[PDB]
Amino acid sequence: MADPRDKALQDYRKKLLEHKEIDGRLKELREQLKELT
Amino acid sequence: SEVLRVTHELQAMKDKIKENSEKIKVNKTLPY
Amino acid sequence: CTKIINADSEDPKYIINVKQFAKFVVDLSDQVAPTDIEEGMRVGVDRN
Amino acid sequence: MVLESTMVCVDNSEYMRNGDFLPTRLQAQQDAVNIVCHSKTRSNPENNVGLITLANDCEVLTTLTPDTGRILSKLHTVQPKGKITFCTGIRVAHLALKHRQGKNHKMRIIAFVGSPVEDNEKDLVKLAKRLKKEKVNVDIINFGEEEVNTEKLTAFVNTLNGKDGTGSHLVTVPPGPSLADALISSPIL
Repeated sequence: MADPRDKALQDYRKKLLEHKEIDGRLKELREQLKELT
Repeated sequence: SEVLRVTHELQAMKDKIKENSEKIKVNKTLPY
Repeated sequence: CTKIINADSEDPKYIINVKQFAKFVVDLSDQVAPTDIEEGMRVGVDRN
Repeated sequence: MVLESTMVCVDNSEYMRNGDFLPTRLQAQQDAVNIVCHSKTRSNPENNVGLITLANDCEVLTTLTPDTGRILSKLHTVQPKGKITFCTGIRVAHLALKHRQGKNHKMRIIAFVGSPVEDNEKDLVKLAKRLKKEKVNVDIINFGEEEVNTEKLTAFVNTLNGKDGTGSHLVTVPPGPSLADALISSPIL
């Protein structure tokens, strides 16, 4: 309760950034292995 | 997970396609 | 004997017209430097 | 260094879809893998690995190989649908092991007995009575479903030993969905 949803918001943003990195990896590889195949 | 199926699982074209191009190249005999 | 109708620059491949037989694409033997061989000169292509 | 090959009986039963150790159970059979043998080659780079399913009379998805990409790739598609099979499942692995190269390698079967089996009482006659003369090793992993302690399955190692054997052990990790550290640390192997 001490944090005014600022540090928690930053941590959630970092988690979303990791999720976005995973999504970008998926998007890149789904086409890279497609091209290799 | 997703990557392990792609890091070396799949992505094998970097080895098979490499080899396959090797034989197509090797058969590029000098005369034409 | 055979003439050379082109010498692909930066690409060791050459194109020659022997005389009456046919044309071909030839590689330059190691014994002869590419500079010594030009366009239009007569080359000593070997059999086989 | 390693006087052994490796074949695994990765369960595929219809019951395998369950939350008992993690996400959907099998999601954990896959879990050790990346260590289910990743540790085994964490040994001299001459170990051998395998894979065998156990549903619908069971097929074979990997032939003994000092490679892991194939085993992981097949593991990705192990959809659970069907009644578990045994005895026959173990004999298929036994034959496959016999067809192993580098005779110096000893045998090892890690049995991920998950869903319940239908084996009768005196299955020992074929389950274990051979491994001695065949000098085989079998390991049992009980993916929960430990019905009345599954003394039926425990009797397999019981038939093992007779003086010395059991392989590592017939470890039945508790139904507590802790993790695979129980299949990572517990296995001194």
